[PDB]
Amino acid sequence: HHTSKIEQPRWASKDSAAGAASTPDEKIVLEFMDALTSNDAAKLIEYFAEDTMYQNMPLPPAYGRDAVEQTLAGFFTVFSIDAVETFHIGSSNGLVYTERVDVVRALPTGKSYNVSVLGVFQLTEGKITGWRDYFDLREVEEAVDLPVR
Amino acid sequence: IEQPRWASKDSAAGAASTPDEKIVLEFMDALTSNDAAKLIEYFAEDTMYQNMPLPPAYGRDAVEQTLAGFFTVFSIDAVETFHIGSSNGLVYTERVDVVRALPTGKSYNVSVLGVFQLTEGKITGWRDYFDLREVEEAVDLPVR
Ligand SMILES: O[C@H]1CCCC[C@@H]1O
Repeated sequence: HHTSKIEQPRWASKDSAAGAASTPDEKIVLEFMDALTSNDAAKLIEYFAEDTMYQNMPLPPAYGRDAVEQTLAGFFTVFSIDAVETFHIGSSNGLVYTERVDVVRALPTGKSYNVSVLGVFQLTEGKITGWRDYFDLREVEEAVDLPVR
Repeated sequence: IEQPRWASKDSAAGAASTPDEKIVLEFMDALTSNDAAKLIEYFAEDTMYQNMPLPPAYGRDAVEQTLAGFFTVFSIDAVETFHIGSSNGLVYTERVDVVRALPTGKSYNVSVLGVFQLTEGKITGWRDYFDLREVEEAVDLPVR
């Protein structure tokens, strides 16, 4: 499958280091973003602590590493993440933030959508203890013609 | 507004530690004014605003218009910021905003993650990410 390059939005920061990972935890998060296109829940779960959580905010949360892996495995049964572009990354107080676009493709329909997402990651000892992504679900569902909620 | 299960127990996570973060938290406090003319004073001439499920506004005049339009329909009754952080001139806030639709009188606690770009203590960009359909269904108002 061919995926077109994600363009830079108008509001992308004039600060050239805004998209640069400047700490070990930020670097882990950008590596994790790169790994998303693997569509491989077993690969991704290795980034997570045992005590952890994951939530796409328009949907119910998953608590615990097993449940997070199961949620991811379920997601990748239906969707492919074809590309991730992280415009901005920052962090304070043990939380890392990423402003991104993820290209999501619904396997049942063949249709894709570039999702605008702002995500937050909590890390302890270099492991993810929480990951929440904020975006509008209805836009995605309408674009890929697949109800998710 | 309840503390989410995933919210940091360390109160420092929600406290401003930089001048830009302090400004953003002052701005969050000011939102309950529901007053676009007051709020626009926080913005640079070169700026933008977008609730991500809706169209963006570019330039200070357009941002003021969009804010004014918003406050004709909604009141912001409270803003609670659980987490705040920043790097490279961008501030991030994980919050719950309590919004009330004036036409229906119904309220909803919206989970929002927002980003603010600042230059010289003024806002050059503000984007809030959340699910709009949830708000619409809770306050009985077809916003989009
Ligand atoms: O940001 C999320 C939005 C929903 C599908 C996966 C994407 O990465």
